[PDB]
Amino acid sequence: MGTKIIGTGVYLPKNVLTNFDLEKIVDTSDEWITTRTGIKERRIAKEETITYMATQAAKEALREANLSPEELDLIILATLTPQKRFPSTACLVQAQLKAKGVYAFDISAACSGFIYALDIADSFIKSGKAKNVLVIGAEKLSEAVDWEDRSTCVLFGDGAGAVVVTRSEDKSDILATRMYAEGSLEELLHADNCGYIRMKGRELFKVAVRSMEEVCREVLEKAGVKPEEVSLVIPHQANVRIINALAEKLNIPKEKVFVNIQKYGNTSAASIPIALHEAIKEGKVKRGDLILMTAMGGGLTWGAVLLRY
Amino acid sequence: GTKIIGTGVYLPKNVLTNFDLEKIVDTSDEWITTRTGIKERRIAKEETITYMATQAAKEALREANLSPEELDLIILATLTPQKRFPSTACLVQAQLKAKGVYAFDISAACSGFIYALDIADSFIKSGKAKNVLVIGAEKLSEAVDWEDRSTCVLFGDGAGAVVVTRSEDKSDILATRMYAEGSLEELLHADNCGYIRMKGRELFKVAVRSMEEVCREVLEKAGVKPEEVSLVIPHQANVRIINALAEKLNIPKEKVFVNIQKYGNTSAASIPIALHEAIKEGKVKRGDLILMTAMGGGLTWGAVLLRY
Repeated sequence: MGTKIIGTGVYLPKNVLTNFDLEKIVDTSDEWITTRTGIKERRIAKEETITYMATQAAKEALREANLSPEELDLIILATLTPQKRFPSTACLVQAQLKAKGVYAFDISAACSGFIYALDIADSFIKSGKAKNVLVIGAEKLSEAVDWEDRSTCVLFGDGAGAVVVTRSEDKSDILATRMYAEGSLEELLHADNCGYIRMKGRELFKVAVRSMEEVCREVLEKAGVKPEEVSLVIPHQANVRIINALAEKLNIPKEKVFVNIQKYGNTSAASIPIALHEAIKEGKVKRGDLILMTAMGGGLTWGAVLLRY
Repeated sequence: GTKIIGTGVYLPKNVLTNFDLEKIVDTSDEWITTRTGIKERRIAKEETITYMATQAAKEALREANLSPEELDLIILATLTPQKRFPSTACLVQAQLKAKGVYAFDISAACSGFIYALDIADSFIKSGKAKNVLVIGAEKLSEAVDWEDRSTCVLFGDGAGAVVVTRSEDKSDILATRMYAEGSLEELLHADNCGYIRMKGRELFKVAVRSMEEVCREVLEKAGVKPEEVSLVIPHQANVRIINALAEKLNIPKEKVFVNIQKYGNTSAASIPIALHEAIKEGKVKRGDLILMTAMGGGLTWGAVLLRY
C-alpha cells in the first residue's frame, strides 16, 4: 500500500546573497526584508544551469532511494525557468542521469509545481501505470527577477529539490490531495511581456492565507485527520508571515511548522522539496508521521497534500 | 472506462499554401508535396495561443454537453506558451470560466497530446478525477525560422481538444506506452533562440523505428493485432514517415488517417485535430479500436490504443 517517499535530494547554488549584499543593488535594507518576509539570504545560480541543478538534486535523491536511473518509470519536472523551448528540461536531465528511454516531461504551475507534480506521480502509481517516479522542483528564478525592482527582487532564490516515490506494500502513503487554480486572478501574480515576475503583494498575501487554509482543511477532512494529529507542516516558503498566519488559522503549533525561508528565500517549485529534505535530515520526520504540504503560486494555483511518511 | 465524450478544434482562417512559400523561400510546390505531402497550413495572425485553445475547448465541451465548471482538471500541451506564467492552461481556464479548476501545462513537444491524455487517464483510473479536458495547442509560426526552407514548409498553427470522462461502458483507453530519450536532443531541438532545428534524415529514420516499436508494444499489451485496429491516427509529421510506419505495421493506408495535406504539422495539436475530423467524417464509431502514436522534440514518443 501507498505512494512512499524512498529518497530525497536537493541542490543549492554555491553563491549566497544576503540582504546586505542586496542593499548595494537596490534601495532596500536587511531590517525591511527580514521583518516583512523573514528572509536573511538567498542562493543564486550564477554558475549553474537549471539542468545542472535539477540533475544534482535528482542524483542525491536516487542515491538515497538506492535506485538506478534506468529503474525509473517516470520523471516529472516542475519549473518556470526551462532550459529551452524544447526538449523539456526533464528530458535534458534524464539525459544527464542516463535514464535511457525513461518517460519524461515538465509541468507549469509556478510555486504549486511540486505538489502538482507529486499529485501527478501519485495518480500514475495509484493507477498501476508506474511504480518508481522521480519528481523534481527546480528553479533559476534569478533569470525571471527584475533586479531593479526592490519590490520583488528580494523575495526569490534559486535551487532544486527532488523526491523519489515508489509503490510500497507498507503503510506509507499519500492520504489526500486537492489542487485548485483560478486564472481570473492572473493579475495578482504573473510574468510580463519579457518574462519578469510581477505581483500585487497585499492582495496576494490575503488570498494566500485564505486559500492554503481552505485546501489544507479539505485534505485533512477527506483523510479524516485532525489538525492536532499533523506531525509536521511543510508549506511553500513565500513569506514567514503568511506561514504564521496559516498555522494560526489551522490551529497548528509553530513548533510543528517547518520553515527555512530565512536561508533560501522563495524558490517556487523547489521550495517544498528542499524543505522536506532538510526536515528529514534534521531528524524531524520519521515513518508514520503525518506530513501536510501546501502552496499557492502564479496563475493562482494552490493545493495541499497530506501524507503518512 | 476512460471515455472520449467530446472533441473540438480551432484553426486560423489564414492559409499558407506551397505557392505562398515559393514566394518567401527557394522551394517549390513539387518539392514540398513530394517530400512532405503538405499542400496547406493555417497560420494564426490575430489569435493568441490562449484564444485558439479556448475555442477548441469550448467545442469539445459543447460536444460533451458539459459545462466548464463540471471539469475536474485541465491539461494543456504546447511548446508556444502565452507567457512565463500563469500556464496557458490557467489562462484558458479563465476564458472558459471554469472557476477553481485544477489546471496546468506540460512540455513534451509533438508527443504533447498523447502524454497529456495518458496523464488524464491516470487521474481517471486512480479515481482522482472524473471529467478531464485535454488540449493540444500550438502557434508554431512564432517558433519557425522563416529564412529556412528545410523546415518552414512543415509547420502550421492550430488547437485540438478532447473531454474524457469515467464511463460505465466499454469505452476505455486499453494501453499506453510513453518513452523519452534526452541523449538524442540534437535530432530535434530548439536553439538558444527558440527556433525549431532538426537533423531531418536522422530524425526520419529514428521516427519510424521507435514509433513502430511503441505501437507494437501497446498492441501486444492490449492483446490485439494491427489487423484488429480500426483506425490509426498518427502525429501528422510527414506523410512519408506515416506510410513507412503503416507499412511496417502491415496496416493498409485505408486505415491510416492523415490531414497533414491541409494543416501541415501542428505538433501537440496534430492528433486531436485529426481525431475530431475523423469523428466528424464518420470514420470513428463507438467500439472501434483507435491507435494514436507520435514522436517529438526531446525525442519524446509513445502510443495509445483505445476503444472509442
